[PDB]
Amino acid sequence: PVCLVVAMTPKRGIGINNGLPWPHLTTDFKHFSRVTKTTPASRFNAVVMGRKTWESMPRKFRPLVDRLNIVVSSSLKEEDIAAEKPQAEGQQRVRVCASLPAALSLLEEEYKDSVDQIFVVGGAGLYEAALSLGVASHLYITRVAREFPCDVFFPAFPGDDILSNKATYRPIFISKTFSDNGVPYDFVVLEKRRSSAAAIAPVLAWMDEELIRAVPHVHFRGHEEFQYLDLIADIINNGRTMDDRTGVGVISKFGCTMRYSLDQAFPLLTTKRVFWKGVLEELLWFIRGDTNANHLSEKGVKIWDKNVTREFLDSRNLPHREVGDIGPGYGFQWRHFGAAYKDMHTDYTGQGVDQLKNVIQMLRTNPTDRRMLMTAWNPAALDEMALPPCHLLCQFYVNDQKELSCIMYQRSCDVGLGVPFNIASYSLLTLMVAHVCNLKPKEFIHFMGNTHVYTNHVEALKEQLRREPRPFPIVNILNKERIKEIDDFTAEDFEVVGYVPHGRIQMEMAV
Amino acid sequence: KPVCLVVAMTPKRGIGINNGLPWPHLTTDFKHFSRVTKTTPASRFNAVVMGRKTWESMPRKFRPLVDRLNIVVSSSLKEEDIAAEKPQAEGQQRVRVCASLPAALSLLEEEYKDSVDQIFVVGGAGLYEAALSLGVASHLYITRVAREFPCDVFFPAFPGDDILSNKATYRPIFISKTFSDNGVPYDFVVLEKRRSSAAAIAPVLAWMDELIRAVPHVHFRGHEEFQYLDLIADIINNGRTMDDRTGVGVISKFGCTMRYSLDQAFPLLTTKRVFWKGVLEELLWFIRGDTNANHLSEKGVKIWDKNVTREFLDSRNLPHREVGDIGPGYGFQWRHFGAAYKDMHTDYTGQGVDQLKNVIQMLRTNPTDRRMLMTAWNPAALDEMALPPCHLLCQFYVNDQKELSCIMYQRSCDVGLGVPFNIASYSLLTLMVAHVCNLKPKEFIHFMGNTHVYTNHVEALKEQLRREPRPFPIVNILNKERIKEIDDFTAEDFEVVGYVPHGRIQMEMAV
Ligand SMILES: NC(=O)C1=CN([C@@H]2O[C@H](COP(=O)(O)OP(=O)(O)OC[C@H]3O[C@@H](n4cnc5c(N)ncnc54)[C@H](OP(=O)(O)O)[C@@H]3O)[C@@H](O)[C@H]2O)C=CC1
Ligand SMILES: NC(=O)C1=CN([C@@H]2O[C@H](COP(=O)(O)OP(=O)(O)OC[C@H]3O[C@@H](n4cnc5c(N)ncnc54)[C@H](OP(=O)(O)O)[C@@H]3O)[C@@H](O)[C@H]2O)C=CC1
Ligand SMILES: C#CCN(Cc1ccc2[nH]c(N)nc(=O)c2c1)c1ccc(C(=O)N[C@@H](CCC(=O)O)C(=O)O)cc1
Ligand SMILES: C#CCN(Cc1ccc2[nH]c(N)nc(=O)c2c1)c1ccc(C(=O)N[C@@H](CCC(=O)O)C(=O)O)cc1
Ligand SMILES: O=c1ccn([C@H]2C[C@H](O)[C@@H](COP(=O)(O)O)O2)c(=O)[nH]1
Ligand SMILES: O=c1ccn([C@H]2C[C@H](O)[C@@H](COP(=O)(O)O)O2)c(=O)[nH]1
Ligand SMILES: CCc1nc(N)nc(N)c1-c1ccc(Cl)cc1
Ligand SMILES: CCc1nc(N)nc(N)c1-c1ccc(Cl)cc1
Repeated sequence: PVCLVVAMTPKRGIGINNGLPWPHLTTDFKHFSRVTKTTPASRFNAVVMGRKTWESMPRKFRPLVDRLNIVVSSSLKEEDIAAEKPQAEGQQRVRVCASLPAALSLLEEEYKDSVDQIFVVGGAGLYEAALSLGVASHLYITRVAREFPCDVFFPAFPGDDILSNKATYRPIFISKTFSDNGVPYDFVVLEKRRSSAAAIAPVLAWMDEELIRAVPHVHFRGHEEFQYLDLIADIINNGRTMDDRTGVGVISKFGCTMRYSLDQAFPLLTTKRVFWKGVLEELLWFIRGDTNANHLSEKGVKIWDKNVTREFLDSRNLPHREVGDIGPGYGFQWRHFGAAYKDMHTDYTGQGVDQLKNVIQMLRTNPTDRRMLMTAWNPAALDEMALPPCHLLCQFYVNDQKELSCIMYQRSCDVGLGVPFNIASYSLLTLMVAHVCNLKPKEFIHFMGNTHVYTNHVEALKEQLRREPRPFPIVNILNKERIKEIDDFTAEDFEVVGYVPHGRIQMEMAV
Repeated sequence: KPVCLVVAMTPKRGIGINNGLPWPHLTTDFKHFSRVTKTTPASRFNAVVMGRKTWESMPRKFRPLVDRLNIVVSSSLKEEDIAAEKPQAEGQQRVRVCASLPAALSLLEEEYKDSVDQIFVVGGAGLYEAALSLGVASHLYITRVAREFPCDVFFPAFPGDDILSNKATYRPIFISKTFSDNGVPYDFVVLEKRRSSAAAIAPVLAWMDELIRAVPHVHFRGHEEFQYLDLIADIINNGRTMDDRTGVGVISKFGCTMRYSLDQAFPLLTTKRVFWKGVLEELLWFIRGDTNANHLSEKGVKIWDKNVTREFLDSRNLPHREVGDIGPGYGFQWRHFGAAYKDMHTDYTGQGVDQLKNVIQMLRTNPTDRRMLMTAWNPAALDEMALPPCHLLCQFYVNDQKELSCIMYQRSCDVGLGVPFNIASYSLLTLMVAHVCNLKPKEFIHFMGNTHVYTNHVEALKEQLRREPRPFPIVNILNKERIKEIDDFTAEDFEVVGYVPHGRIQMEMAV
């Protein structure tokens, strides 16, 4: 019973020029060391590596301390390694075998009392052999989210859908996303499948007195996307069927919550492709205080079009509004709160309260202040808007370490469509604010009021819950030196790195 | 050998009056009793031991207790007196009579070994007194009836009866959430006499894996107050030390959530005495749109006085404000959002947005609407206020069963002083609205931004965490027929029932 341990690109790449394809990944190395070393006294673990993998290792690190090193080789000899460096006291000598079956034979013959676990450590020669013999019970795979130039690859395997889009290996463990040197990655483990409380017990039994799961097989759910996935499952299982303004049936819950880290990776949901071009353009649109939807529409972002049509503006009793005008919508209240609205063509400079500017100035001068808020909800202007703001409020917070966190409150949440878009939107805002204020992005916290999935999304979401999430990508602000104020950001100042989502799922917008 | 006591008790230890139960029927308690006394893992049954009067107080259709060996402690009653009282049913045990409790336990050893599993002392005072004297009681199943009733028979005094009211040991290991039947709140406690299937995943868990706890011995933490208590412990252990507007030190966290049920009982925190007169008078003050703090101060509610002094108004750069004038604060924005403020003496009827009326009218006509929000945050009027609103937004929600839920977002939360007050303040509003909209109150959900404990509260809070909570009280709206609109409520239309909190703890307000 052997296990495989690997770091791997989305296209199964593992090595180039007898070396690692990516810059150093410190956390992955700490992970490798820990898994391969840890034992419950009398026993040590066995690491089996190929010749080239042995050679790729720096001479300082080889042999891997506290582990029985085994090199599969025809050309190298046991003395070549013995003469490479003097053997340190209290360590087992490196054994060389012709093949992997021979390497396992040696473990049975000589070492059956000494070793607890066996690890195949690389490279492509040993992984392929181990997969051929079917001796692999588990696969410890570090999923490098970025693609790098490679000449050596891990062989394709039934269940390699965890890496990219296309006896079996099913994920049983998925971690949160880490990143080092601008390279996002996470850790998965795949399994070969094919009277202390006795007094309390009867009281609990009477009390309890009375279906849909996300990726049920995955037992450790470290990935932060599971929040969203369990949140879907939760509303489908425990929500209530309600009527709606849209006329479409809704299954709803009230007062749900999610929070996402921004220090390592970006919470751009991987279980379905997120229209990032849309989130970026809408946020930049918001920041300008622009209320003209045709500016978004001309850029290929048609997210507001169905709610600024002649027919919708008239159902909203605003026949004087031009097609496209969202009225005093989100952006207008951010930059000109309480200002008298005319149309989308009017210059509103200096008018109203510039909430965004006040939030930033307070962050840069007095970050312990507890009044760092930005609201889009204006009861006086609600009837003039094409649609009342969903995401209506956000608060900022700075800790000891100059780390910035953002809460956002949403009155109404379309889980299937709007939420993944809203997560990414305010998470992006946090990065942008964090940079302009000289702060580290830490956390985005999502507070939700009426949390609902539309009936016509249910089947499509059930499909989405069979999908095990991929590592979160990294969003980089480019041209950091040029950007000094929040208005300095443009569409091209952003780069989404290592985003490998599952395919797009069609979900109609409830008009 | 060891026995378990099962009781339903008044705060003053009362268990009975006129050879009967002091309170109206509590179905859930009667269920609890039935299940704990009956449940067994085949061949065995449990034994219930009672006094002569406890047997007599019991209805005839219920005695003997089915599927349980009944033992009566008596000197006058004989075994044939009971047998002639009712024909023994097939399968059931014959009721035994013993001259004492030690004689009862001796019979359980002599004739009923291999027959009985668990022994339960079931009353009354005579038997409870003896079982505590002998020291054979390993566990006490106590149903804490929060309401005081006329009683002539009492449960004996015991070390650790501090769980009932204010003043070898019996410490709580289980505290449930508050239930209520027939307007009588109660909960359940259990005391204790003290004086490679998944293992191939654990190594990766090991390296990813990592001081103050409230009532740590209590293992089952059903009581919803534990939310508040664990939130205190969480801030102290994991929070970050920041500076603050007031100058007083602060330990803080960001993005905290609590929720409290409103259907059974009221979340008026029991682990310290909450100034309820203050929560009621301030809320009615809000409802009136009153900005004059002297109207609260005349009634003995001085919660606002330290922020309306000549000194604080001037430090806010408001020299023209009369002493008491909070400016356009919560009350004002609720009933007159956007209205141009003059002073506290001006009549603003018909001016600005009446958010409260809009919320109620929407609830009564279109409850599936997702825009039922009320906000106090008005960035245009913030500088004119004496203090920017802490609790700045609340949203309402109605479901299938005409049940009302309410979320309140609070930008800044003084956990020691303000939080308990705010929980009661909006939970009371939810009651008030629910009645006026013909809806059942369901849940209050607390969303918290900058959640902090002041450094001069830390010692007093550590003391508070040693206290286990008491059952929640019921808040009754009196004169229901008279009250039809939200403005109809008065200070006299409310009744707190069964409130038994711990002693007040002095906590200075950071000015
Ligand atoms: N990211 C990751 O997880 C890891 C990546 N790597 C990378 O992979 C590369 C090294 O792997 P790779 O190039 O495949 O070389 P290997 O480590 O597979 O070793 C190849 C040599 O070992 C012997 N050998 C290997 N497999 C067998 C077999 N089944 N039977 C008999 N002999 C065998 C052969 O010797 P002979 O020719 O004499 O028969 C062969 O020349 C490096 O670039 C390294 O950086 C390495 C480890 C982990
Ligand atoms: N809420 C609750 O948890 C419960 C409440 N109750 C209430 O309490 C009342 C009954 O309690 P209480 O008034 O104390 O009466 P008890 O049930 O304790 O019975 C008293 C009688 O039982 C016999 N007895 C009891 N203890 C002993 C002893 N140690 N040695 C010898 N004989 C004993 C004696 O009967 P004799 O004179 O025949 O020898 C005595 O007169 C009722 O009103 C009932 O409603 C009862 C049970 C549970
Ligand atoms: C939230 C938000 C911003 N908005 C604004 C907006 C306006 C009204 C709404 N109305 C309703 N009922 N649901 C919404 O999600 C919604 C969203 C969006 C609007 C549409 C799409 C959309 O058509 N779907 C995208 C998929 C993006 C994704 O997967 O998240 C598409 O492919 O076109 C996205 C965002
Ligand atoms: C929140 C709120 C309303 N308010 C208004 C108010 C105004 C400014 C504040 N400022 C700060 N820093 N903390 C607060 O809690 C606070 C509260 C209150 C103010 C004081 C007390 C108070 O002195 N404590 C009560 C005990 C009440 C309790 O048990 O919680 C007392 O007995 O005096 C209560 C409520
Ligand atoms: O950023 C947004 C904007 C809109 N919506 C969805 C949620 C609501 O279902 C709908 C707005 O309709 P009302 O909540 O106004 O009924 O749009 C979002 O989820 N996110
Ligand atoms: O209803 C209230 C009023 C005040 N505070 C507390 C929280 C803050 O610690 C303090 C106000 O300080 P700033 O947030 O304004 O700095 O008062 C509350 O918790 N609830
Ligand atoms: C530390 C990188 C690493 N990460 C993972 N997840 N698996 C591995 N097998 C390795 C590895 C690294 C160097 C060598 Cl020489 C062999 C294997
Ligand atoms: C069901 C009320 C009840 N609740 C609790 N928690 N304990 C009890 N011992 C009883 C009880 C009730 C009736 C009799 Cl006759 C004896 C005991």
